[PDB]
This record gives sequence, structure tokens and C-alpha cells, in this order.
Amino acid sequence: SKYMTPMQQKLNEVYEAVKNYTDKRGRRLSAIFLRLPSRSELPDYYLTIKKPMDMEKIRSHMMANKYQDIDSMVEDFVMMFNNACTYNEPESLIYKDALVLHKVLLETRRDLEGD
Ligand SMILES: O=C(/C=C/N1CCC[C@H](c2ccccc2)C1)c1ccccc1O
Ligand SMILES: [K+]
Repeated sequence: SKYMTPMQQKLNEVYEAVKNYTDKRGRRLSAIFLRLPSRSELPDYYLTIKKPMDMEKIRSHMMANKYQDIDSMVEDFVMMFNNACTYNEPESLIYKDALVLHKVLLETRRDLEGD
């Protein structure tokens, strides 16, 4: 069945808002967040970040129809952004981008408050 429920459409809309966000120069902030590198690639990350999260994991949960509500998806995004702001320094661009995307997430959730 190609037709999504209102909840499914709302989940997709929030996911896509974060994924598709581009700055004024056209840089897609989500690019580095889609797939976390491997443990062999970033040993320190997996030793220090308790619950690794990336947007492909979120997408997967969504496509599997496993998010029962919007809050649950937001929680995973917040986890990811907090992991990024934990691992990386406040001065780093990745840290900064995480803060921008967090705002896109909350703004998107809020703008869809009344659906
Ligand atoms: O913190 C994250 C990544 C950090 N490092 C330092 C910035 C550049 C590193 C990188 C470099 C090249 C390709 C992919 C990732 C990743 C991160 C990536 C995806 C999902 C959550 C994250 O916290
Ligand atoms: K930090």
C-alpha cells in the first residue's frame, strides 16, 4: 500500500526537513550525520558515546514503521545531536551544524503542532 497514515506522513516530514536542510551556500548539513563511521574508523567514538546514532538508523526505524509517535523520533535525533556535541569540540563545524539541525528539528515539530 503506497498511502501513508497521517502519523507516517508527519514522521517523514520531520525526517526530511532535517535531511534536506541546506544553508545559504547550499551545503547540506545532514551529509556527515547520515552514516556514522565504523568503530575501526573512529575507535574513541564508540568507547565514549554510549548509544551511537545516525540518520540511516533513524530512517530504518521509520521505514520499518517502528516509531509509534513523533516524540520517539525526536528523541533519537536529540540523542544523535547530543552525541555529536559530546564527541566534537564546541568550536568545530560539526558541533555547530548539530545545533542548527536541532533547531530545524524543533521548529519543524512546532510548525506541525496543529498539523
Ligand atoms: O560526531 C560525528 C562525526 C565526527 N567526526 C569528526 C568530524 C569529521 C569525521 C568524519 C570525517 C569524514 C567522514 C565522515 C566523518 C567525523 C557524528 C557523525 C554521524 C552521526 C553522529 C555523529 O556524532
Ligand atoms: K564536546
